[PDB]
Amino acid sequence: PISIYDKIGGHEAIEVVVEDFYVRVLADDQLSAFFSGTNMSRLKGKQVEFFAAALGGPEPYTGAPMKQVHQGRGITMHHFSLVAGHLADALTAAGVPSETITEILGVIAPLAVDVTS
Amino acid sequence: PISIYDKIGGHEAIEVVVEDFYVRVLADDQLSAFFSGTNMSRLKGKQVEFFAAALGGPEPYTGAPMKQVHQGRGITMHHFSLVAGHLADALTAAGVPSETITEILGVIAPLAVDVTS
Ligand code: HEM
Ligand code: HEM
Repeated sequence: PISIYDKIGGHEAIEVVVEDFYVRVLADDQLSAFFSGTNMSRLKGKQVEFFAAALGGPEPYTGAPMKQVHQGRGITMHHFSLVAGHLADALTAAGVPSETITEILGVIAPLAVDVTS
Repeated sequence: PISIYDKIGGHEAIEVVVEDFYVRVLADDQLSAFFSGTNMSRLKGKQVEFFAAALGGPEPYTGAPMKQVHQGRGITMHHFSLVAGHLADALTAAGVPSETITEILGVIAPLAVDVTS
């Protein structure tokens, strides 16, 4: 078929989504402190890689596995819900059709919690 | 098309998956304490409803929204990963083809964290 990545506009679309996503995440006073020690330019690059790779683009994901990145930080299920919500909101802002937003959340969310099955 | 629910065997298949899922969840010493105060027979019924409804079956979900059920329990992102993993494992045990397991996790996981977009 066509990849989800291609369907939404390829690399540029991923960049747009990720930038808007991080605005929403870092604006959230329940989340922002988690990123106090983070190399943010590197993180955003890695997130573009993760999204692009997961949605079927040619970009390699060169980052770490999700469990090993996220563990030991005190991130709650509530925090995950907030993040997932900000992602859905960024895809909406970007103009992604709603059924494709659902598809993307369905690809990304399980991967974010180390399910690949 | 056909619903995911129909594709996997309808109501009976949901019942099989849910029973095996709860064996895995309650066997997990990191999760089992969360259910100490729970009406378990009612919960399993509600989970069958949730899965069946979410996968396109005729069964109404009569339970509560995910945020309102799960909040204030100290459930972590790690706990969610464990649960999602047990779900994938139950679908594998049940013999669901792997691409359909991926589809199901993609439907269920975002709903579990109150994303509908
Ligand atoms: C859909 C959900 C999520 C996805 C896809 C995701 C993905 C990623 C990726 C790709 C990285 C970069 C990994 C690397 O550098 O190798 C990362 C880092 C990070 N994530 Fe997430 N993540 C998610 C949810 C969360 C949540 C809920 C939190 C809670 C605040 C969070 C906090 C972090 C932090 C703090 C880092 C950076 C660690 C550091 O370099 O200092 N993430 N995530
Ligand atoms: C895919 C992930 C999940 C789904 C789809 C899910 C779904 C549900 C549903 C449908 C109920 C019943 C709601 C009602 O009675 O109205 C429920 C209750 C519950 N869930 Fe989850 N859940 C998920 C993840 C988790 C996780 C990660 C925990 C951590 C232990 C958890 C703990 C509970 C508990 C303790 C209850 C019962 C509250 C009670 O009646 O005493 N769930 N969940």
